[PDB]
Amino acid sequence: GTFKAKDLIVTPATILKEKPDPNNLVFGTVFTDHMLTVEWSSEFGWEKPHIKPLQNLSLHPGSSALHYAVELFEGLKAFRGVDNKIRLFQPNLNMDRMYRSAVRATLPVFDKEELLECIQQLVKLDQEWVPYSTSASLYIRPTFIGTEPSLGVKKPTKALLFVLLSPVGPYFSSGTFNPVSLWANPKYVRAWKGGTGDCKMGGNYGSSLFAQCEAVDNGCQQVLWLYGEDHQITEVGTMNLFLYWINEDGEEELATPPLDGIILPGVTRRCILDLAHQWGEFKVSERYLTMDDLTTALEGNRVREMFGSGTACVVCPVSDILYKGETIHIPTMENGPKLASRILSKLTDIQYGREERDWTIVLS
Amino acid sequence: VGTFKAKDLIVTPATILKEKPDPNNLVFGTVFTDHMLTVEWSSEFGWEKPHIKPLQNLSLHPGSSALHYAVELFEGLKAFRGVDNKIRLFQPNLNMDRMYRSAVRATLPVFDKEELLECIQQLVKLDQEWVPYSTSASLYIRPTFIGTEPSLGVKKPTKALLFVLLSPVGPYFSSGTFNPVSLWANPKYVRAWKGGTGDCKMGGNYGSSLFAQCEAVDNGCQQVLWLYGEDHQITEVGTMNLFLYWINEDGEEELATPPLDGIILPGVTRRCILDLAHQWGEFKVSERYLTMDDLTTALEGNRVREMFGSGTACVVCPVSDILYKGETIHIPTMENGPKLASRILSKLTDIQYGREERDWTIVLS
Ligand SMILES: COc1cc(C#N)c(Oc2ccccc2C)cc1-n1c(=O)cc(C(F)(F)F)[nH]c1=O
Ligand SMILES: COc1cc(C#N)c(Oc2ccccc2C)cc1-n1c(=O)cc(C(F)(F)F)[nH]c1=O
Ligand SMILES: *Cc1c(COP(=O)(O)O)cnc(C)c1O
Ligand SMILES: *Cc1c(COP(=O)(O)O)cnc(C)c1O
Ligand SMILES: [Mg+2]
Repeated sequence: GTFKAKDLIVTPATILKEKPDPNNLVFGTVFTDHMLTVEWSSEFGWEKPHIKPLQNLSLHPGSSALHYAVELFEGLKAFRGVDNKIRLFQPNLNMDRMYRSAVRATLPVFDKEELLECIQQLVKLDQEWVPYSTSASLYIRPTFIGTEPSLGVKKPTKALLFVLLSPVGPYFSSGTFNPVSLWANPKYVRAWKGGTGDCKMGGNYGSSLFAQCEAVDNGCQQVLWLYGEDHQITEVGTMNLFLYWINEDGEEELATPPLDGIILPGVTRRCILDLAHQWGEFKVSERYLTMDDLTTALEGNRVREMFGSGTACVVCPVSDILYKGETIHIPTMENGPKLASRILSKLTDIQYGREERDWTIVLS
Repeated sequence: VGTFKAKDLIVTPATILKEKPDPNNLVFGTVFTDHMLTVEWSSEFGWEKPHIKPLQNLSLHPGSSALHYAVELFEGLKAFRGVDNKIRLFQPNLNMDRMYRSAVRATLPVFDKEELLECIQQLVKLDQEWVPYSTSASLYIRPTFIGTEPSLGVKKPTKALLFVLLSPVGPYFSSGTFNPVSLWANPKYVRAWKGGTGDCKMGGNYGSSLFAQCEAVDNGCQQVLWLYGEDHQITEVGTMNLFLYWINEDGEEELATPPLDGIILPGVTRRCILDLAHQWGEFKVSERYLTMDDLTTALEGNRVREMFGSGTACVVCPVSDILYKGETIHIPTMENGPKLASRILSKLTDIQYGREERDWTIVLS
């Protein structure tokens, strides 16, 4: 079986909370009035979906989510356009990616069309939480947990699928660009060949916290995740990594690591490669990039810009990488940053409906 | 930093008691006792007083970091009702040690190991009639530690809960004897990597394994043989450590197990077996790399005697077969006694059930 949006039971909150200051926002700390919940059991399958007041979950302390990280999540955004139509951005890709993660977690499958419809009804009810700001958005957090009251390492026979909404302001409180410093220690690895690094499964992030703490203790805002003997640069924290440079053949190139199973195939990532290919003003390469490739390129003044991209931060310029004690300067902000800005402009124009696109859907 | 103290334990006993299960009919980790331990932590005030209270649901904010970013770890140790009807813990200080190290690596707050162990004893004491009346059953102790930070921010939690569940579990196998396991060996999946958390009981290590185990069962196998690297190193038999008893390449009688290089869980059983092996001094004992090629080369030379798993789950679990590159590879474990596997099971079980005294066991308070 599968749950249907048609069967939605709606319990509106009787008291509505004060909306947050659209600038004065700590990320994922403010929650809207309503949540979606759908119960699943092996015995009866999917219960009817519920839109109800944000509340605590009552979970058996043996729930597999708390013991064996039988859990996954998504992140997508709703944007209030210049025309004051609320839009989702490639939401079908987030549904697709969430379904694949469920199968790989052995959580029960669901109808992707129906979840997306339930998400729209939730956003619609809470639409005034979609900020009145051209640099803020509503974060949508679909979450899926095993609630199997059993310590047996097994496919769960009980689960909960729920969706939270959280209004998130501009990544940096100037709303322009505040370049990130990166901590690069090969001692830690986010993901590996034959792992789950290409899925948003909770286990990928729990092992990262110690590295992020270590980043903050050496001044940096994010981890540069290194992989393999040659120290490949994979991901800028929770974001895909782009390098804009003169390559080894002396060519202008936008370069990003390939989707080889250790990389999260970000929606932003694919969009930026599409844009880059469409413009055809420089070479676009899904290729391996090492710290040696980077420092060799830096000594030749061949590096122009480095930036992260994810739902978190559409474009996040990198200014510095801490590596083997020394601080390595990336001249991103000294070069405009021309490409980073052109990309942020185009994605933002699309997200906020300043131009039409296949990538956006107007809210039901 | 600080710690909760056992001296400050607030006890709320259940007014209504659940019926104990048949010791001969126990499904693993499915039955729970009457009481649980809970201790709240905040970065603002530190550790609250510890509570022993009726088993209940946890009330968690749906933004709790445990549910989103696997900010969670656990332990597993057993209480055994001995032949003398004294309840014993087995190496519980090693479980506390491993749980402290996991906490640090998860960025959860540290606690006093002595104090947790004392609180666990008070919980088991209260619920001691749940420790089964059976020489092949036990009480499973599940210390669990979760981030409850109501924030989607990927960060160190400023709110956490440490709780302990008790669950009476029967023998690993219905028969109560050796039922040799078939192993599914697919290099497509990797449990753990260098610079990962595979040497900790952090929840993230286990979630990725379920799909592999389902695939194991779908090809008739009972467990996954976890392979690592281009040489296909044999690391772990499911959630158990892996031992190989054989004539090595130098023609020496050897007990071999993968080294603690960061991808292996340092099991309490593993530690105990290496100590026993070293103490007996009857053969070479090597923490070394073992590949499928090392194994099949040794099999073609009739150099393999026994292969077995070890964990709290299954003290000793003989391996009969490995499915690898579409063929079924026979391990002559059961054709060789299994003499070593039996000697180990005898010793650990005699200790767990108080049939002999040792430094490894502690009598319940
Ligand atoms: C403003 O920061 C963020 C905004 C968003 C959004 N939307 C975000 O989305 C995610 C993407 C992947 C997995 C989980 C999440 C919550 C992450 C962050 N974020 C963190 O949560 C944590 C750090 C770190 F620096 F602490 F690592 N960095 C960060 O960008
Ligand atoms: C009775 O079975 C078990 C008993 C115990 C104990 N005590 C155990 O200990 C653990 C060790 C590491 C993480 C989690 C646990 C619960 C595992 C299993 N167990 C499973 O739960 C599942 C399979 C499976 F691979 F077959 F699925 N194997 C198994 O040993
Ligand atoms: C979420 C995430 C990204 C970005 O993917 P988007 O779909 O663009 O948000 C990148 N890397 C990791 C590790 C992530 O978790
Ligand atoms: C728990 C566990 C073991 C066994 O360790 P013990 O402390 O002896 O129970 C082995 N491998 C993994 C992956 C484990 O989680
Ligand atoms: Mg349909």
